[PDB]
Amino acid sequence: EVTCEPGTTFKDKCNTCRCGSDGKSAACTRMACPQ
Repeated sequence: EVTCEPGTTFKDKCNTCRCGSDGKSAACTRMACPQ
């Protein structure tokens, strides 16, 4: 559930996350946050 705005990047969870351009979807470098 990504509620970020599409058009930017931020260090969320345990890895970056370039907010996609559609919303509710980011790239993120990886996934090391088992939360």
